[PDB]
Amino acid sequence: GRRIQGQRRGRGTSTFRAPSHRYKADLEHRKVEDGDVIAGTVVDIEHDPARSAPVAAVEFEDGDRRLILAPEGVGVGDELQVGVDAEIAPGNTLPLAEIPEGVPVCNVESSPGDGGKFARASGVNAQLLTHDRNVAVVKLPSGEMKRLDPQCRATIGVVGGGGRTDKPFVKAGNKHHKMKARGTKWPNVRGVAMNAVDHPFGGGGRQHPGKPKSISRNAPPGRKVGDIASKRTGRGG
RNA sequence: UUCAAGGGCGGGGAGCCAUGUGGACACGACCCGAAUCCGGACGAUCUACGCAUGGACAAGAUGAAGCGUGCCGAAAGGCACGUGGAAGUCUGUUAGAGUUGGUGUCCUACAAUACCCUCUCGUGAUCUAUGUGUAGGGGUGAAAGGCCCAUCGAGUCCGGCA
RNA sequence: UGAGGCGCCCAAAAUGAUCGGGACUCAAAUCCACCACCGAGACCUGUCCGUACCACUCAUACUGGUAAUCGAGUAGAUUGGCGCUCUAAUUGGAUGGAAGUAGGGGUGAAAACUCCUAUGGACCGAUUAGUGACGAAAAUCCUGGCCAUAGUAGCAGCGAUAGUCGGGUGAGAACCCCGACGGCCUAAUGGAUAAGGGUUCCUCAGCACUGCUGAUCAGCUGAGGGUUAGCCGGUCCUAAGUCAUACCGCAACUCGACUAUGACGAAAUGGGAAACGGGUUAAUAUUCCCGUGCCACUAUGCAGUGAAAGUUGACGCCCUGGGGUCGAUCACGCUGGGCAUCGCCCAGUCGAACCGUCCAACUCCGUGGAAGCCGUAAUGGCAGGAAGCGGACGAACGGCGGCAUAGGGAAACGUGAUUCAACCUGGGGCCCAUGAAAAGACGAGCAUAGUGUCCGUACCGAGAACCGACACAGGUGUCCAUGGCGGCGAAAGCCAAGGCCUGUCGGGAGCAACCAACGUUAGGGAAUUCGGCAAGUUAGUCCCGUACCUUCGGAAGAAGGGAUGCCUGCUCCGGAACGGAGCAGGUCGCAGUGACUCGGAAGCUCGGACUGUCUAGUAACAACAUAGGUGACCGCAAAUCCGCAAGGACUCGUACGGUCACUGAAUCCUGCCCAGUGCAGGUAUCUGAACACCUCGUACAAGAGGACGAAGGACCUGUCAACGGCGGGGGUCUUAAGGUAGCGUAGUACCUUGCCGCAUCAGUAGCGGCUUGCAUGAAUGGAUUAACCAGAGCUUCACUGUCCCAACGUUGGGCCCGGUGAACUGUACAUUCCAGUGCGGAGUCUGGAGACACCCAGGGGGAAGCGAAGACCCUAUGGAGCUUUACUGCAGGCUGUCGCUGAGGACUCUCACUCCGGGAGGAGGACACCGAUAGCCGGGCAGUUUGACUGGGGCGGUACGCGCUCGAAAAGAUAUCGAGCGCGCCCUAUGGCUAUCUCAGCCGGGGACCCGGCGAAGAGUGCAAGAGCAAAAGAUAGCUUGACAGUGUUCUUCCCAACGAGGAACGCUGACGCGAAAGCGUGGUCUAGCGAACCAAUUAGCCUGCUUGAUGCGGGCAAUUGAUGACAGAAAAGCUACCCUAGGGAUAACAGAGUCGUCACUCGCAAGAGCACAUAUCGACCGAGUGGCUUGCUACCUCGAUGUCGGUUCCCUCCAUCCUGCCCGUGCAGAAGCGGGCAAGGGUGAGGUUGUUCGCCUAUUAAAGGAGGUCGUGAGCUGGGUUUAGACCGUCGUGAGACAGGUCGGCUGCUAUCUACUGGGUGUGUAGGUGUCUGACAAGAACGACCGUAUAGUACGAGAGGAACUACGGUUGGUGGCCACUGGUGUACCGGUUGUUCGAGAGAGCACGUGCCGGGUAGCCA
RNA sequence: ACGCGGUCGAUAGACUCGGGGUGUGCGCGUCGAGGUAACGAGACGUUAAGCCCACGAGCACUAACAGACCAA
Ligand SMILES: CSC[S@](=O)C[C@H](CO)NC(=O)/C=C/c1c(C)[nH]c(=O)[nH]c1=O
Ligand SMILES: *C(=O)[C@H](Cc1ccccc1)NC(=O)CCCCCN
Ligand SMILES: [Cl-]
Ligand SMILES: [Cl-]
Ligand SMILES: [Cl-]
Ligand SMILES: [Cl-]
Ligand SMILES: [K+]
Ligand SMILES: [Mg+2]
Ligand SMILES: [Mg+2]
Ligand SMILES: [Mg+2]
Ligand SMILES: [Mg+2]
Ligand SMILES: [Mg+2]
Ligand SMILES: [Mg+2]
Ligand SMILES: [Mg+2]
Ligand SMILES: [Mg+2]
Ligand SMILES: [Mg+2]
Ligand SMILES: [Mg+2]
Ligand SMILES: [Mg+2]
Ligand SMILES: [Mg+2]
Ligand SMILES: [Mg+2]
Ligand SMILES: [Mg+2]
Ligand SMILES: [Mg+2]
Ligand SMILES: [Mg+2]
Ligand SMILES: [Mg+2]
Ligand SMILES: [Mg+2]
Ligand SMILES: [Mg+2]
Ligand SMILES: [Mg+2]
Ligand SMILES: [Mg+2]
Ligand SMILES: [Mg+2]
Ligand SMILES: [Mg+2]
Ligand SMILES: [Mg+2]
Ligand SMILES: [Mg+2]
Ligand SMILES: [Mg+2]
Ligand SMILES: [Mg+2]
Ligand SMILES: [Mg+2]
Ligand SMILES: [Mg+2]
Ligand SMILES: [Mg+2]
Ligand SMILES: [Mg+2]
Ligand SMILES: [Mg+2]
Ligand SMILES: [Mg+2]
Ligand SMILES: [Mg+2]
Ligand SMILES: [Mg+2]
Ligand SMILES: [Mg+2]
Ligand SMILES: [Mg+2]
Ligand SMILES: [Mg+2]
Ligand SMILES: [Mg+2]
Ligand SMILES: [Mg+2]
Ligand SMILES: [Mg+2]
Ligand SMILES: [Mg+2]
Ligand SMILES: [Mg+2]
Ligand SMILES: [Mg+2]
Ligand SMILES: [Mg+2]
Ligand SMILES: [Mg+2]
Ligand SMILES: [Mg+2]
Ligand SMILES: [Mg+2]
Ligand SMILES: [Mg+2]
Ligand SMILES: [Mg+2]
Ligand SMILES: [Mg+2]
Ligand SMILES: [Mg+2]
Ligand SMILES: [Mg+2]
Ligand SMILES: [Mg+2]
Ligand SMILES: [Mg+2]
Ligand SMILES: [Mg+2]
Ligand SMILES: [Mg+2]
Ligand SMILES: [Mg+2]
Ligand SMILES: [Mg+2]
Ligand SMILES: [Mg+2]
Ligand SMILES: [Mg+2]
Ligand SMILES: [Mg+2]
Ligand SMILES: [Mg+2]
Ligand SMILES: [Mg+2]
Ligand SMILES: [Mg+2]
Ligand SMILES: [Mg+2]
Ligand SMILES: [Mg+2]
Ligand SMILES: [Mg+2]
Ligand SMILES: [Mg+2]
Ligand code: NA
Ligand code: NA
Ligand code: NA
Ligand code: NA
Ligand code: NA
Ligand code: NA
Ligand code: NA
Ligand code: NA
Ligand code: NA
Ligand code: NA
Ligand code: NA
Ligand code: NA
Ligand code: NA
Ligand code: NA
Ligand code: NA
Ligand code: NA
Ligand code: NA
Ligand code: NA
Ligand code: NA
Ligand code: NA
Ligand code: NA
Ligand code: NA
Ligand code: NA
Ligand code: NA
Ligand code: NA
Ligand code: NA
Repeated sequence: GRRIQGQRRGRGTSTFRAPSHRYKADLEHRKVEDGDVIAGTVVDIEHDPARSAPVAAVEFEDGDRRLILAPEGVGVGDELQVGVDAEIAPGNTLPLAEIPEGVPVCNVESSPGDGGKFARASGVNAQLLTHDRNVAVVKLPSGEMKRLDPQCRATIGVVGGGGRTDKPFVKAGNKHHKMKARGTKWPNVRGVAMNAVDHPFGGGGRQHPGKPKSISRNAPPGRKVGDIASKRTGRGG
């Protein structure tokens, strides 16, 4: 047959690419020689086309002007600080070690200095639970308990824009406009509505999948469709 | 070969070469005849989808939130009138897009998809120009096996190839 | 009373009867005899030829002879010869005329040779030996040429119907030019342009080409000429993105991703330093000229030290205020024009860039001091300081002044106003959407001077300059959206400016038939049809009023009712409008949204929630999408995906993420099942590869085995919003469960038109209820649902030419004429018709009939008409796309091992290596990555296979290898999906031999046993069937292993007649068994019980392996065992409705043909009943037939195609008669019937469900008969069904996909050559004329039928009831004609009136070929 | 193709009658709700008016002229 849609994706053609050229900034923690002295002033609050969430423009003492992954509650004028000795208030960034356990955090680094990887979407947050001289245990929004180097920097507070998911799109048109701001092919045609040549679920006098939908982890691309390595399906039990 | 016996093959000198010709086998193999398969190339001037930069949508209808005033109320708020002007909202041959019926006209056509009447959409998932990207078991596809220059259940060109 | 001969009855078929025809009757029939004739290529006979043979001969050269016993022939074998090219030898011809060609003479059986005449004007042969791109009627053959077609189709159809009269030029004028008159185009048919074209632009000269006719014209032909820029574009900048170099990959590159650098990337339409006005040319123009202005750079000079921070460039969608120019309009004045019953109507009234100046809005400052005020269209503002007041900053393509005793105008060369595009400047709202960048400019003065190069510039920009082969009705972007009336309007209609008469052939006929578009049709009003398809109705605006249902939004313009003009005078809102809303009075018409513009309405049911998407070119839908619901994977060095690699998408992203799937808004819900399959987790034990390790083996090695054991599997568990499942039986079984809520004859229900009800005269429809559901059912989602819909079905009102039933009219064709001028098609012949025959579907054969030739128009019956090597079906050891637990492999994922790889069955470390960090350093770490390999998964991908037979193929079956009886025709051989039935073993004895013996069955004496008798064979002999066997081939007993090794002969397998394995018969050699011995034993009494090569294992001996010896391990001679049952041996599944090719009528579907079991009808016999009575009537059994309508069979005809069902329309026919006429019987009183006979003249109708044929149903009726014509009729129509591609449901399948199951949607080509007929002409024949006739023959249905009255309340009859002959009146159907009457038309005509234009008036044009409305003559019509 | 007439003529046209179709012309006069006036839809009269006719009659005014040909 023909390569299935999931395979066209990888080639990275226009249709599957994100409108990068239309994006604003790659949100990452600033680099500080040391000392922490680094502080700056919120100059404005903008909309981030890549995350459908607000972002804060900040002017730093040493002249640097960069957009920042804004937590909820940051306003123009506020003074943010980044470093080991940063005060402990929302919007400030400092290593997990210097952060008091029990405090909600966002934009957490996977490894010290990577600029933040975890908890960055609308209204989410990580939860610093345990400290140590060797391991900082954080609970990520997925519920998992992650062990991190206490040297990993983070931002205090939860990400701005919480509750975005609460309102339904209501109409195809709204999805449309959102989708146009992401690296995604939309709308979605069901495999079972295709021809046998286009998808392992395609074909038939009526619409139904050919075999069972749970596919092995070892299935090859072109065949790995449906419920991938499902440990279970349905809702019962 | 065989204890033995019995069988198999061969044996009392005709071949070799040349020329014509009959026939066999491989090769295009008397000649034409078809749907393939494979290789390397050429195409997104059509069209599909995405991107960049521009452009387009008479007029009318309905009257969401919000806000105002007045009345009622302890309050909560409620009621009336106005204001406001929302909507993949309505009417609409505005422009523009689409293509339901007539199974009309045409059917050596005006035309290798046309004409007329009728009909759908017409502020949006809208229409459109130009630029630009994706290439052949690959694209592209709101999925019809649709579309990729009158060519698609695997484009076109030449070659493999007689 | 028996028999015979001939005939008669029995006896019905579709265009015109038949014996070939005529026709025949003491025969021209039939039978018995007879006589004479005709009649083949046979037979006889003369001559000749060929072939074979004989004699003679070198000869196959002659000559002679023989053939009663020689003379046909497709495929094929054999043999002699003719012609062509060029070579060679030998030898000839030709300018006193070669070859070739045309016509003609002679020879040869013939291929072919030769001559003569003419033409031609330079080459040409013969013999012999060679040579070969050597011979054509054919291939839907190739190329070229040519005829018919035919002076035919087209040059008409499009909402753009366009011309006419004069004149000019010219050889020539319908279409070239001038004038007038008349028209066409208004977002275009006007003006400016992008792309694209490329000289098409202008001038002159032309007409051979092109131009749908002509041409003096031209986008044509030829020759000249034409495009002028500091301030318009390009150029410069950067966008999506592209390239180049470097780096790295790759076997390699012209290949490839990333990262650097550089460059490229916008001419209408991104950003951007600067130009305006006038004039000028045949053709350019913000470019030239005149005038005026401006920008940038540089130089000089004065000023200035400022100078880079900032601003700008620079930005989305929706609503809106303010400023404001042009335009348009209004008022008044001036200038010019038009009109002439008034006094109106039209045009103009001008004047730039630029320089200077003014400034609303926004923002801000001071003052002020609001506790309720300020303000808006709206939101809003304020003690954090409202209003007011004063001030800073600050806009237009705008005002104002200059520019300008510039320019322009014949002149005047105005002033105000409203509404205000452009342009300027604000306020508000929206986002799960956030709406470029860079160059540049500003910031940052002024004088003077110099410089400002390079490229583009013509023209078209489209119903003739672009793309579409064309001067193509198609396609093709931007700006002018402000010209007038109109009105909501960028709408219609009408009209300016501007353009055009080139959507480029004309002339003629009241102009017929027929066709395209269209108008109007009385009465009826969907009766039409699959269906209201098509058409029609309704319509604008205001007032009143508005149901069920509902997601409260909607439904809704529901429905329904009323109003609507003009004129006079007014009121209200507002600053006002040349804006809007009303009032009073007057008044005209059939009609006041008067044209135009402009909804028909209501209800029930099905589907999908909605807007949206789709099969460019037969499917717009219920299909796709969607929000919403749900499950799955993943913590980012991720999940998923692309790449060979280097690398990459997702990702400027981070679980409120994004990937992979299912369902498909809302509402109420979503039961049971984990056995199979899938996925996932676990796992004592079992299984599980390679490396390393251990054992054996080998001086090593191959090799065999062990130990250990990863993923995986077994096993266990979880999981169904995972594939999917939810039955039979009883008051459990398969296989886990055993169908819950709902829904239900469904778009799912076979039976089926289910039953009941609604509705209708009548309802296979529709809706409601019931419902056992062939075969409903829960995210394979169930139910239900407001709103929405070019989605499917149904009902009502309204409407109407859909119909009854057609008519008249309008326009363009058609017809005739001038000009232009194709194509399809053509084996030949052809004036046919009826029958027959023939490969069974004939213009051509056979017999008859008819037929004088040619031509014009027509509608298409036939040429199984033209078009297309059938797309259905089968066949081919064809193709492709698709599927899967088909075969075989290949990617990819998981896992063990080795290398990178290091230190001290679990562990630490650091140094490689990887990742994070700018670095320091941090994390990880001998793992991971990468290279190599092993095991598991692995339709993600590739190549293939998936057999044959067959009353087509499939399904079923195996007649696919074997044995027997019969078929099989008394030798042998012999077919079918022929009839009966068997074999794929079993046996150590059930083999072999010898001895002894005789069996079944019956009888008699003491079903065991014993005795006697009869007893040729019926017993027994392993197993089919047939055969054999009695001192045995059987039984009993004993002994034995011949069921032995080796090797043959022969038969069979395979008749004849080649072919292997296998089998058998009969020998020999050797060794044995038993017997006294002869002898028997080559397995079972005979015919079934079987298997190649390659490879392996096995048996005994021997041969052999590369210079040589030893060892190991190989190679071989002979043979046994292991299987190919498709059995003379491949290793092997399906779908295609997306399909494709080669073919086949070798083979199916419709139709034809044959048959006639079936079907229809009849006859013979007549049991029987019919109160008695076979035969008034009904009529079994059985028997004999006829038809060719049904159904089946067959496979003859057609697969280089004979278009399907039904319907429709139009024609002919049959009779087995439904009605009508004439009759017979009756269980015939009458009336009404029942049955039968003759009879085909005429009639046999309208409707409701259904695509139906058929059939059911209703009301009428004299009756509402059946059948044939290719199941008549698609070069006639329709297209509802069947039967393509889309989609759904149920069932089946793992799946692709399947299902005379259902369902929605789904195309109808062609110009008539011949023939046929309907009508019209021209000629010839009879043989100059006028007029009038005749009548061989031909056609008719020209008439069919019914009702009523008198007869008559009569005959008959108890009565009830109730005729007839005859005479009358009328109706219906059909037929022919006609228009006084009624009616239709009547784009003749006359009137009314709306909009607009001509100034009003008068009088007119347009509004589609009448604007609309009202009336309507003639004619034509019903 | 057919039929009729052709000056010894009524065949076609013009004109005038007759017979028909519409429905009362232009202009002028009077009235007219009103309005200072300007103006004024419309009513009545003149007016069975005006306009029109594919038919008939009268009527030689116009045109059926001129003339060609075939023919035993
Ligand atoms: C020869 S072309 C005419 S078609 O063959 C006509 C005939 C009957 O007249 N129709 C059929 O044979 C139809 C058969 C069908 C079959 C076998 N199966 C189906 O599913 N549908 C059918 O129509
Ligand atoms: C069945 O009768 C087939 C159906 C079909 C076949 C192919 C494509 C679509 C439908 N019909 C035919 O075979 C008709 C054949 C016409 C032959 C005419 N000469
Ligand atoms: Cl989303
Ligand atoms: Cl010869
Ligand atoms: Cl330009
Ligand atoms: Cl405002
Ligand atoms: K056929
Ligand atoms: Mg980033
Ligand atoms: Mg919304
Ligand atoms: Mg996208
Ligand atoms: Mg979908
Ligand atoms: Mg599909
Ligand atoms: Mg597949
Ligand atoms: Mg479904
Ligand atoms: Mg499904
Ligand atoms: Mg393009
Ligand atoms: Mg309002
Ligand atoms: Mg809309
Ligand atoms: Mg609309
Ligand atoms: Mg399909
Ligand atoms: Mg012969
Ligand atoms: Mg010689
Ligand atoms: Mg031949
Ligand atoms: Mg013809
Ligand atoms: Mg048109
Ligand atoms: Mg016209
Ligand atoms: Mg010219
Ligand atoms: Mg000229
Ligand atoms: Mg550039
Ligand atoms: Mg530009
Ligand atoms: Mg010009
Ligand atoms: Mg120009
Ligand atoms: Mg043209
Ligand atoms: Mg009518
Ligand atoms: Mg009907
Ligand atoms: Mg009917
Ligand atoms: Mg219709
Ligand atoms: Mg007022
Ligand atoms: Mg239904
Ligand atoms: Mg829909
Ligand atoms: Mg289509
Ligand atoms: Mg549609
Ligand atoms: Mg369509
Ligand atoms: Mg759907
Ligand atoms: Mg979803
Ligand atoms: Mg029902
Ligand atoms: Mg369920
Ligand atoms: Mg064929
Ligand atoms: Mg097929
Ligand atoms: Mg294949
Ligand atoms: Mg890195
Ligand atoms: Mg495959
Ligand atoms: Mg192959
Ligand atoms: Mg077969
Ligand atoms: Mg025999
Ligand atoms: Mg024997
Ligand atoms: Mg083998
Ligand atoms: Mg063995
Ligand atoms: Mg065989
Ligand atoms: Mg055999
Ligand atoms: Mg084919
Ligand atoms: Mg046949
Ligand atoms: Mg035919
Ligand atoms: Mg009879
Ligand atoms: Mg008859
Ligand atoms: Mg038929
Ligand atoms: Mg018929
Ligand atoms: Mg026909
Ligand atoms: Mg047809
Ligand atoms: Mg035709
Ligand atoms: Mg159909
Ligand atoms: Mg249908
Ligand atoms: Mg079928
Ligand atoms: Mg259908
Ligand atoms: Mg003669
Ligand atoms: Mg008109
Ligand atoms: Na499927
Ligand atoms: Na192939
Ligand atoms: Na393109
Ligand atoms: Na409101
Ligand atoms: Na259309
Ligand atoms: Na391809
Ligand atoms: Na080739
Ligand atoms: Na022969
Ligand atoms: Na012309
Ligand atoms: Na819409
Ligand atoms: Na299960
Ligand atoms: Na399971
Ligand atoms: Na089910
Ligand atoms: Na729609
Ligand atoms: Na009509
Ligand atoms: Na015909
Ligand atoms: Na295919
Ligand atoms: Na096979
Ligand atoms: Na043998
Ligand atoms: Na018969
Ligand atoms: Na044929
Ligand atoms: Na038919
Ligand atoms: Na009759
Ligand atoms: Na037929
Ligand atoms: Na038909
Ligand atoms: Na047709």
